[PDB]
Amino acid sequence: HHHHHSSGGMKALVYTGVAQLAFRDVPEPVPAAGDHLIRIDSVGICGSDMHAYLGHDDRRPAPLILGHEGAGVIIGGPRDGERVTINPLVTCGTCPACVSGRDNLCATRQIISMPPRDGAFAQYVAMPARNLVTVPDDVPLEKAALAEPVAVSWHAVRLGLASMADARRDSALVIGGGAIGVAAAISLQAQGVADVTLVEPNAMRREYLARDANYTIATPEQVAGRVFDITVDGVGYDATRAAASAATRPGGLLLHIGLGGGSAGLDIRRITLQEITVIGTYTYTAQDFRDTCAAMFDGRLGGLDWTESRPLSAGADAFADIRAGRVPAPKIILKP
Amino acid sequence: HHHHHHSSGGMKALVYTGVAQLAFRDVPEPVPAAGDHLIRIDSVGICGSDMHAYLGHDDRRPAPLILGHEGAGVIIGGPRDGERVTINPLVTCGTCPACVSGRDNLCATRQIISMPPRDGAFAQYVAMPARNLVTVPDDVPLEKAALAEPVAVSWHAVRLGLASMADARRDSALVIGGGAIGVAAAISLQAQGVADVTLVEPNAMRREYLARDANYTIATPEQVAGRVFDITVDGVGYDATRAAASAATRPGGLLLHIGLGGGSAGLDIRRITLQEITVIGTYTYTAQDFRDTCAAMFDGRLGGLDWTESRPLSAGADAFADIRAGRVPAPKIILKP
Ligand SMILES: [Zn+2]
Ligand SMILES: [Zn+2]
Ligand SMILES: [Zn+2]
Ligand SMILES: [Zn+2]
Ligand SMILES: [Zn+2]
Repeated sequence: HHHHHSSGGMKALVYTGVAQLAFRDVPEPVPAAGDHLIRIDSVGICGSDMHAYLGHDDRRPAPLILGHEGAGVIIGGPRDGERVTINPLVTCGTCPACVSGRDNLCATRQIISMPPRDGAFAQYVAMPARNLVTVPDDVPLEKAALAEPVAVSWHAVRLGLASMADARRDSALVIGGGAIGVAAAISLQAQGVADVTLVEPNAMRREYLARDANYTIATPEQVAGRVFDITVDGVGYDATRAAASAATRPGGLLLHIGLGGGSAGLDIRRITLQEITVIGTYTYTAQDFRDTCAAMFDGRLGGLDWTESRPLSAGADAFADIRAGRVPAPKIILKP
Repeated sequence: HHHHHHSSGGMKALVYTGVAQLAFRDVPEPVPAAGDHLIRIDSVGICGSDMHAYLGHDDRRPAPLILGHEGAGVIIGGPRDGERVTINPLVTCGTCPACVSGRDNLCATRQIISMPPRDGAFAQYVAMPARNLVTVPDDVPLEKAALAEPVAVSWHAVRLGLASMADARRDSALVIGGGAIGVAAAISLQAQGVADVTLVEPNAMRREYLARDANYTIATPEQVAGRVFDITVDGVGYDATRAAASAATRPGGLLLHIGLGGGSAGLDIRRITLQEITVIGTYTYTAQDFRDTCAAMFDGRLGGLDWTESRPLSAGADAFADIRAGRVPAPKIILKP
């Protein structure tokens, strides 16, 4: 088998200062004991990358490689040339959270792009075998790199549905036209809730999404005063929490994924007098990641185009375009 | 030959006439509608919603109003004359989607006794539908059976919460509040198989009263500071209690919110998110929960249910004064019409 016994450099987009991304040479990673070297084909930009880029992220400082939405090809060893998409969350397998099958809550949970783990905004990453899912030949690595953002919302929806105190699952309202919102919308339709409305103020993304949206797309005003069995706040501001509160039917589900900001917004009185199940969600179980990949690859989660690509060398420029709010697509995929 | 009230004069009721004004006066006897019973009230508990209305804080409860919704008593007239009953005060339609779903506590046209248009049970008599009445066996005092409604509130929350949890880890529970809603949560948790229950109450007089018959741990907030529990129950429902329940809930655990203190913040939203806490606000009880509560009360699964002191209805105004002045060691006063 071909090996990397000696290494040189690889290209990476490194976060060097607030709103500053430099495309430069960094050392190629050394795989640990039971780890594979992944040549990154596609790595998507996430709300956590944006948050760390604007200097808002407390835990992600200094020089740092961001990005945790990676798909690519194993280099060297008996799985050389194998096409895989990466689960970036590494879990201890032995804490109470893991043993009940809620590894998303592991006490020592690490993600790629979260020190001490470098991010996937680079030509190569080192990853344990158990964090890799094989991508069939008929699925582009560019669609497979959506595994992680889809898996966040898939986890929310599965856990939410299973947590509901009744079987009345007719209506869902997803708040936010970002990647989280779309993932929630397509997860809700794949998991058997057909009547899904996504609500988004931005006319541009409404048109983008309406291309191949199997679910209803609307503006806040077209759903004013309506109530739904299920609400998904994919944005997570006070305003969006307030909106989700008002739009959840009595006995209904309010899923809170987005991490916008604020410590309020929930109508405590409505949630008590109308008995609303409110569930905050974090990432996904390893089994959710695998289920998500399975549902993508067999076509249950729609066309998965809601993407535009850019070279890693143009990463910085791509961040500016999201900031200025001029990306019609809800996801930018970088190409090392 | 069944006894009847074909003619009626007045009865005694304790009437909310204005802010902090309770007037023990003559009011009309209620005339039961078609499929309803007249109940002569033996025992009626004072709730937080009564004190809220008495202080002028309730927009839905102005004018002259008879408060109270925690009643037990005797059927008067007809074939059930003399039957001891405890009253489910929440009247539900039985045919709306919530009712058909089995969640009749969320009935779209739900009415509760003490919320207009339905007069409360702070009176010698109430009129209630037969489906809202649970028979009390002679070995259960009406003073203990009048706890059914406040115990059904927490029993319902506990059952809903346990059923809704995302994992089968129910080892430990914190109850915040040594009021009736808190004591009811602690006993309901133990009867539903969470053995390890800690109730937290800052007031020493209340803790001491609760220690008479506590099968759960009674403690100060400081004695549990920094600990996390599978299950937290906010039986108070201020911002401070919502914060304390947020902090004390373990990742993936359950935070039940029952209290109606006030405020619309306190919940640590970013921890509920990052640590995936299931947060459930709860309202009253299903008709089935109320029946289930009564059954467990009557067979002794919910402890001695002796955590009450009683006052004649004629002294209701003094009783309200005592509660307001933090003068009441017991977590429940039962008024005696
Ligand atoms: Zn992501
Ligand atoms: Zn673990
Ligand atoms: Zn009550
Ligand atoms: Zn109904
Ligand atoms: Zn007194």
